[PDB]
Amino acid sequence: SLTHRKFGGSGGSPFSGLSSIAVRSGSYLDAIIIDGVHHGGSGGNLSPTFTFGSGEYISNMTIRSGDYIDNISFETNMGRRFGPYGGSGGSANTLSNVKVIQINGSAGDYLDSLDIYYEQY
Amino acid sequence: SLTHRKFGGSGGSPFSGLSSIAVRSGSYLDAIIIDGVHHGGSGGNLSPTFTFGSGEYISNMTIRSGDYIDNISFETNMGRRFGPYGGSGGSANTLSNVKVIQINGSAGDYLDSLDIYYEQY
Ligand SMILES: CC(=O)N[C@@H]1[C@@H](O)[C@H](O)[C@@H](CO)O[C@@H]1O
Ligand SMILES: CC(=O)N[C@@H]1[C@@H](O)[C@H](O)[C@@H](CO)O[C@@H]1O
Ligand SMILES: CC(=O)N[C@@H]1[C@@H](O)[C@H](O)[C@@H](CO)O[C@@H]1O
Ligand SMILES: CC(=O)N[C@@H]1[C@@H](O)[C@H](O)[C@@H](CO)O[C@@H]1O
Ligand SMILES: CC(=O)N[C@@H]1[C@@H](O)[C@H](O)[C@@H](CO)O[C@@H]1O
Ligand SMILES: CC(=O)N[C@@H]1[C@@H](O)[C@H](O)[C@@H](CO)O[C@@H]1O
Repeated sequence: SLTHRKFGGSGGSPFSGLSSIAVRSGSYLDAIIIDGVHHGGSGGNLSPTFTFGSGEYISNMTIRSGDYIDNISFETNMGRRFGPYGGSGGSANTLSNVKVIQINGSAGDYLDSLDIYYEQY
Repeated sequence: SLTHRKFGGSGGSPFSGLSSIAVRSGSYLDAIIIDGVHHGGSGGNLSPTFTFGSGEYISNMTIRSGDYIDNISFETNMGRRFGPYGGSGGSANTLSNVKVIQINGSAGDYLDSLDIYYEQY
């Protein structure tokens, strides 16, 4: 079962383990960089890093994909936008009104796949 | 509710967004450092950093907590261990036969709470 459980008290301010995203991109996503850790090849161009503020999370995302990840864009609950980055290949899929919790995937020379964990609202 | 969607193809090698964990601890967990990002206060002592290998994840975890997180230990599916770090206050809760996907939480001067997102087998 996918779930989650909270341990501890009621104080403090929320934080997320997913703190920043950048990509290398061209016609595809050559790489995704999650909390600074690089996944994929050295092709394409490196995007600026998007760093989530306090209480900020990805709320909407559009991913184009086929055999690889062709393109990513997202918007946060604070209305900030990342991308689009990549090309116009693949087919588009959108997450709307979510809170992204984690981003896993698979990669080689390019970013082959993404496994996005999220809450759907 | 935690859910997931995969996008892309079958190639490449798998990665996870959750790459490393360290803590600062004394009687409590003063901070948790996730993929190099510090959450919590300046108290306690800095632990070594645990870095996940390929295919490696937390499969068992013990958290002592009360108003704050008092102590954490975990074990991976590969038989590696992190901790125990912290003190003997609060009461223990253990997750077993899981796969930890992400670690969120709330922090001030200490680590108040942990929100663990995981698959429960
Ligand atoms: C000339 C140019 O821009 N080449 C890029 C290459 O760097 C990148 O690896 C690939 C996949 O994104 O997209 C283009 O082919
Ligand atoms: C016919 C078809 O599905 N073509 C897709 C292409 O649009 C996409 O750019 C590429 C990388 O994801 O994967 C396939 O080759
Ligand atoms: C031998 C090897 O590394 N093959 C990978 C392949 O699995 C992956 O699909 C592709 C794009 O990331 O990059 C390389 O070609
Ligand atoms: C002398 C010493 O080690 N003091 C530590 C303090 O730094 C830490 O903030 C607290 C909670 O973990 O535990 C101890 O009191
Ligand atoms: C009566 C009680 O449960 N006290 C707990 C204590 O054991 C724990 O060390 C602290 C930090 O979590 O939170 C409370 O003060
Ligand atoms: C206003 C503020 O930041 N207060 C926080 C409190 O919420 C948290 O419970 C505690 C332990 O982390 O540290 C601070 O006191």
